[PDB]
Formats: sequence, structure tokens, C-alpha cells
Amino acid sequence: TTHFSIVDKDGNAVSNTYTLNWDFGSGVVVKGAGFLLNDEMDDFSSKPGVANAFGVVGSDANAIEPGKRMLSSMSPSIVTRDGHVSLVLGTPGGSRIFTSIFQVLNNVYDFHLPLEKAVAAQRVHHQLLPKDTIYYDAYAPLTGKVADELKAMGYTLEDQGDNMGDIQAIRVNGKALETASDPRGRGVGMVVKP
Amino acid sequence: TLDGGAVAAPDQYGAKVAAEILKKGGNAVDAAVATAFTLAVTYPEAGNIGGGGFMTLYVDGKPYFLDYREIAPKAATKTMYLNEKGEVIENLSLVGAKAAGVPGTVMGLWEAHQRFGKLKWSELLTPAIGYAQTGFKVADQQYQYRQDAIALFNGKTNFGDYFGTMKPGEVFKQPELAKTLERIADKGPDDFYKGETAKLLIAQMKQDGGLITSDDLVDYQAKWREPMRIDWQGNTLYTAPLPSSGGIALAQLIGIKEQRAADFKGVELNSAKYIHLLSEIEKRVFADRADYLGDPQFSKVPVAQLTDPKYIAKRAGEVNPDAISATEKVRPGLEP
Repeated sequence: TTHFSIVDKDGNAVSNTYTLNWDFGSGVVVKGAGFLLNDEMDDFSSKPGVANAFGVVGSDANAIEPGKRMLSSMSPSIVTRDGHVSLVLGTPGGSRIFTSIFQVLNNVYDFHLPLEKAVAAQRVHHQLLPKDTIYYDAYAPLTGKVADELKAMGYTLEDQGDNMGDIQAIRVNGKALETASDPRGRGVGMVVKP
Repeated sequence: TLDGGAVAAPDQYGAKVAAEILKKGGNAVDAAVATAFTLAVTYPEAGNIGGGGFMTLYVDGKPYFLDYREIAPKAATKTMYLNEKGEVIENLSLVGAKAAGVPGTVMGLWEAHQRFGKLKWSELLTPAIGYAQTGFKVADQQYQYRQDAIALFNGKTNFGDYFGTMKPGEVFKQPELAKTLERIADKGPDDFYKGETAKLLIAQMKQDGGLITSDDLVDYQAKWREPMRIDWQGNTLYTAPLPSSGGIALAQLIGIKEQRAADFKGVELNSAKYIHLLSEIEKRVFADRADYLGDPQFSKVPVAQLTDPKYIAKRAGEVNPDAISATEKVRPGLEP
């Protein structure tokens, strides 16, 4: 999955998340055309109660049916205030996408952190199943006192083996624009003057 | 209005292209279309024309949302990934042609542009075509993802025929993809869903045992939907509704955190107490996610019920600030 955010000089905004699902999707390339096909079907529930590759389960609602869209976690987002765009953001990360966005929003609006710090900050994830399991990434792993305290409460801590997101965000501060590209990835941001 | 435009892109190529489009007088949608095609070349691990996605927009003071998520092929069945004894077949939903839904990205980019773009369609693809013809430099981490992927595919696909020559820091060209993008630039989505590319897609399904047919491609449609709207503290968040779970998830995460403000008062970011409280909320969000959510035209999803402020208040009450709630007791919230 990947995400990008754009704001234009008229105050219009696009937040776009799209994907093959897993890296390079199904691994199948269309011979003669050169593009990879998605493996997006694993986002369906293949069997009630059985986790998919992201650890999420389902039953009837997200079961496979012809012509049906498979449940997603992709959450391209635009925050506004007083009818004007104030923050554009999104991220990859499967079932971590909306929890990562939640954390960035908490960092910006509750902890009042500057945008680059709100995006660089450690993020973690829990999703009910696996039971009492909290995920972290090697970019900002759970360690030290906080890790011991969580372990002592009964939580299992696990390195999930890939970065927890790749936030690409634009903050609009009155007429001024700010960008942030997650240090976890290789993104680039630019403000573009008329 | 604003001092200018801006882009935050997942690599330097998407960023450069978006910025050039804004400089040429394209609007955010023109730039997004050119960026998405660019990353379909330079970011093939996720950027794509063979996948799907979602676009959230704010144009002339109004919110919009475009669903170009893939759809199951007509030949799909509830148990297609199970063997004759009912067990899930390893990686059948993850690797190979049967793992693919009908791609939506080309249709989505078309629909977004036709409704809101300012610039001529074909010229928005010229940047991507250039990167496919003359190449881009493969990133270190990208090559690592390539190594992991080719090992996972374990020789079951033709992946190595097209991406096996990637080497970190070396220029990687994609001549067949260039021609495919040229056809999309000249013909529009018709090439992908009705034309030469569509035929090549079908041939690959037959070669590999996939399910997608010509009728699948012809019947694909992107869908405009009302975005999920969430208000708190004077801010209005617009995000993805179903078939994304993120909209309802964020509506519950933000709404419950607000109800539990007293428990969050004083607690430092990423303290064990902070992380525990977020986990306690995430427990309830995912309980609802598993039981209720899916394609909203294939079942009557109780969206309003799951986002009513009174429901938010009930679920917030379940949050245990001092200890882990019993996992087996975290139920779907509308369960009688």
C-alpha cells in the first residue's frame, strides 16, 4: 500500500491511498503489458473466525461474493476547520492504517506536537486478536520502562517485521503550507509556489 | 487564498511530478492523477494500475469520496480458498492469479479526473511514461522488499521475468509498461477494461488459472460515495466510508477517546497508560469491525447504530483504564 496527499493553491485537496495489498501483490505480471496484479482477495474473510494476513477476522459481512468489494482499512483523510482544509493525511499499514492515523491526529490535536514530530513519533497497535498483543516496528520499538510496564500488565509485545505506516501529510496553517514525509519511508514533500 | 500548493509523496518521483503539474496550472486532482500513474512505475510494490484504492477530496468547499476498490470476479465463491476438506489453502488468496480482484485504479483515476481535473488527460500520463521508458533508480528498501517478495513467490509466478533485474541504486526501465500507459493516455480506461490491455489481462488469467473475465472488466465501475464525517473540538474529519472500515473505526476511536478525556488528562504520549488506553479502545473497535462491516451494498450494515453518540458513550464506558479487559468478553456492541 502507499499514500500521497496534495493541496493546490485554491485550497482544494486530494488524499489518495491505493495498493496491490501485499508488496508486489500477487506476484503475477500481465505478460505484454508489464503491470502487477493485486492479491487484494485476502482482505475478504476466507473462513469465519480465521485471521487473514493482517490478523483480522470476519464472517458474513466480509465474506466472498461475486462483484463484492472486500473490506479495507485504507483511510485517506482530510481534516477541515471552518470550511477550509487544515490537514491532509493517510498511510499504508493494513489493519494498522486507521490506528496510525488516530495516533497522528492525537499528536497534532491533543499533544499539540509540530507536524514532523507528530509523524516521526512512535506508533503502536492493538486489534483485539491476537489476544492482548501490541505490535511495534523496528523504527521505534517498545523498550525500557514502558515495555516492562506493558509486559507486566499482561500484554504481549511483538515486532511486526515492517514499519508501522508511511504517513504523508500536509498541514494548512492559515495561508501557509507544511509537509511531512514519514521518516520510516523514502517520501518527499514540496511546497509549490505559483 | 493559499501561499501555493503542496505535495507529500512516498518517493521523490511522485513528489516531483505532482509539483510540476501544480506549476503548470493543474489542480490537486490533475496532480493526483499524474502522481498515481508515476508511482505505478516508480513504486511498483504498491503504486499500481493493477490494484485499487480510495480517494478523499475537498473541492470548492465540498467533500467527496471515490471508491475504486477491486471487486470479486463473477466466478468467485465463498469457499474458493478452501480445500475439499474445508481447510484454508496456503497462500491461494495471496500469491498467484486467483488472489486478484478486478482492478479499479485506472477507472478511479479516470472518474476523478473527468469530474474535477482541469488539464488534458493524456498529458497527465507523460511523466509516468517517461519514467517507464528511461527508468528510475531502485531504492535500497524497495529492492529488499523485492528480495522478500521473490522468495515468498517461490517460483510460482512470472514476477522474475519483469522485476528480477532490479538492483539497488541502478536505473530500472519498464518498456512494456510504457506502452500500456501510452494506450491508457490515448484511449482512456477503455484500453484497460475493453481494449488491448484488457485482452492481455484475460490471456494471463487463462495462462495462470485465474478467474477474471472480459465481462468482469467491462462491468467494473468506480463509485462516488458520501465520505465519513467526524466532528470533534470544532474540526471536521472527512475519511473513507464502507467498504473501508477506517471511517467507522475513526468515528469510534475519536468519539470514545473524547468521552474518556478524564482518563487521558495528564498522561504522557506513549506512556504505558496511554498505550493501554488506546488498546482498550481498539479492542471494541475491532470487535465491531469483525462482526458488522463489509461491502455496504451486499448487506444492511448498521452504520448509524455503530456511530450514534449514545453507542459511543456505552462503548466508552467499557474502557478499563487500570487493567486489560477480558478479550473473550469484548463483544460486538449491538449484540442483544
